[PDB]
Amino acid sequence: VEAVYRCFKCGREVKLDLSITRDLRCPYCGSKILYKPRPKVPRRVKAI
Amino acid sequence: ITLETGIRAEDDLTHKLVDIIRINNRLKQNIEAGAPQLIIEDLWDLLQYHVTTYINNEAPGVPPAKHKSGRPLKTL
Amino acid sequence: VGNDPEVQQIMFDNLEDASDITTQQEALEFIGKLVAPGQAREYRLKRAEYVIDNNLLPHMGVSPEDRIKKAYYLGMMALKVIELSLGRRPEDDKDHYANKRLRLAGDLLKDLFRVAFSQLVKDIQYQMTKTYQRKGDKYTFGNIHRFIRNSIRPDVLTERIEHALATGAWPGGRTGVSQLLDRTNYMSTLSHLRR
Amino acid sequence: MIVPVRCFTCGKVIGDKYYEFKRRVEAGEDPEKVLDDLGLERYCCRRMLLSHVELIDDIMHYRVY
Amino acid sequence: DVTPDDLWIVMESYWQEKGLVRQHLDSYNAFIERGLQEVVNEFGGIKPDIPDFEVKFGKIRVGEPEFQEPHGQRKPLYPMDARIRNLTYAAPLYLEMIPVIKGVEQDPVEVRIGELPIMLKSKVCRLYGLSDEELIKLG
Amino acid sequence: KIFAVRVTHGQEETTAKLIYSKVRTYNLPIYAILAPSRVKGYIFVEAPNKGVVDEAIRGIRHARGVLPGEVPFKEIEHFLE
Amino acid sequence: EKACRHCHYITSEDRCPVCGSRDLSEEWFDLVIIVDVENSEIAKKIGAKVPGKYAIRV
Amino acid sequence: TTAVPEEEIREYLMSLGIVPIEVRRPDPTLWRVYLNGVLIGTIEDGKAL
Ligand SMILES: [Zn+2]
Ligand SMILES: [Zn+2]
Ligand SMILES: [Zn+2]
Repeated sequence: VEAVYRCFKCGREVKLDLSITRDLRCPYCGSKILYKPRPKVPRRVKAI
Repeated sequence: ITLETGIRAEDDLTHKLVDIIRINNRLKQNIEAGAPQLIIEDLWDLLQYHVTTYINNEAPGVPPAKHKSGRPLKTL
Repeated sequence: VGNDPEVQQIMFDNLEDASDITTQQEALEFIGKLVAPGQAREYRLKRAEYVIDNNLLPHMGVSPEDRIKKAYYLGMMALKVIELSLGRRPEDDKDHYANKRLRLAGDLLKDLFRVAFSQLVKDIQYQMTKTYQRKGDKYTFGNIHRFIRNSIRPDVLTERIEHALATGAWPGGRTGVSQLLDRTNYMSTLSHLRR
Repeated sequence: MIVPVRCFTCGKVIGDKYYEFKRRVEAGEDPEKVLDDLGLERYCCRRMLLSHVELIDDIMHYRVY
Repeated sequence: DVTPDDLWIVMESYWQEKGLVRQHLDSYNAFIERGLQEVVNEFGGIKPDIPDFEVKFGKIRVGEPEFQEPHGQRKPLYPMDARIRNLTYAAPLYLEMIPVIKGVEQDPVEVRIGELPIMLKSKVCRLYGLSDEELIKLG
Repeated sequence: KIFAVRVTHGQEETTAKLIYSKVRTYNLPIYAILAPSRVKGYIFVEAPNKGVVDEAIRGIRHARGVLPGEVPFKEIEHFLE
Repeated sequence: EKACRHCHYITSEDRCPVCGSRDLSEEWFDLVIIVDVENSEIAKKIGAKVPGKYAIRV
Repeated sequence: TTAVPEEEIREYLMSLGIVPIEVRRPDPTLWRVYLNGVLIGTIEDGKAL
């Protein structure tokens, strides 16, 4: 299950498969902290 | 209690019973083996101490038994 | 004890009541009887001299040469007691700040490091004794560097320090020294850092 | 974290007048004269501009994606 | 003659120069500087039950806040990194072993005795001496 | 004068070696050490008296205490034969 | 670490310190040691004459 | 506060004219001098010190 992620420090595209990944890291910088990016589907919010 | 780490957290009474059974088995083996009198007396005193702590861990004049973490056990 | 005539009179009374003892050795044997009942004479003597060395005002030292200054300190204490008895000085008033001292982070951390390092040195000594006993002698003496290096167990120190800081349970019976930092807002955090 | 759009009490829109007030009061002009020039008569509005603190500018430095 | 406002002008400089948490920082700095050596000197050295052998303690020092990666090597660690990863913001401790054989010392060996947690913004912390635009970039 | 010392359940054999190494450091007057496998957590010390036992048992690991009293030799032969 | 079949003396090396033969049964379930033969009466009971370690029922 | 070395303070106090306690007894004519709670000597005048 391939998915995209955003690095914590540099905020760049990292594509990785956690289920099989053993060494979770951004390739550009050794950071082990990554975000899961927001989906592109529209979302509805009440303006209360 | 099955701890969140996946390790069984035994109740204090169960642990104290295990100690009592172990001491009793050692005493029986030593008696069957003809152990010296002093060893048998010491084991008898140890069994008495374990029993009196199991019945009451706050009994006056004894050092209360302690858990692995160092906390005092809770007994009957 | 002092030079005051009433002080020396009270001390004359005490000395008359204490004429039973004769020399220092008799006092040592008396304390040995006090501390080690039913034991051999030499054992009680030695283990009572040990108590005199390192349980009677250790801050003066633990050397057998430290007798005289310890005696002077005890005499001054007795003089203070008898002066209070005569009404020449008032009570201590321990609520006064001069008698209060704060235990900062460094002092407590020093105590924790002391106990952890004591455990560590015990473990190291045990490990080297085991290694010499079981490997042999020519092994240890051939490569002292390896024999020392592969016998240290840093996890023993790290685990105890980390657990003591995390739980807040401190050696010597102290509890609640380390608390979870309050992060509700600016004032709460800063106030928690000064308590 | 940013200037509110309307005064909490009466509802008059004062969201656009904050930067003008800050600039003129920094330049040296009397704050009460600046407020009166902007047309904020009731002190309910004047409170909102006088007591506001700009805090959007120091949280923008941390990003979450 | 001075007025209470003039005294206030002097008063605020004390907080400006010292801060509000001096009690922790100064105590921890003094501990790091001297208390470790004092405690090491108190024990003197190891006395193993081995014939004609003894170990004497030397100097002690603190390294830098690091972390030993399991599938990797030691790398620098930062407080925001430690907070998220549930790690311990600590630095290794290095101590000198002086072997004494036949009552004679020889060349010492330095070993790692453990990790000591580091007080934030102390003189041994990585955040010490950094500017606002650097702290912001560090999170 | 034989004495009996109590140790932890599974390290009597290692404690015997520890005592045998410890006796050299201060040249203790200990004559022999017997740790039979028929008693769990108990070792037998040959010493002139209790004080030397106490001194030789201070820092050795897995050792908790020495039982008071002097166990008769007449109750030991069928262990060492 | 082994022990001789006859001497019952536990050996930490290949050669027994008292017997020339390297025969080593290793079945020393029991363990007895002696510091000084001249004074220890257990050694007199068992007839040993050399300080060190020994076994009983190998 | 944080502690300074004790020995330097003791030596400085000694150099100011304190006689050691081992020399003479605490005559009520003489002031007592305590350094961090331990008696270290005696002086003739306390206010001058
Ligand atoms: Zn990255
Ligand atoms: Zn308004
Ligand atoms: Zn042989």
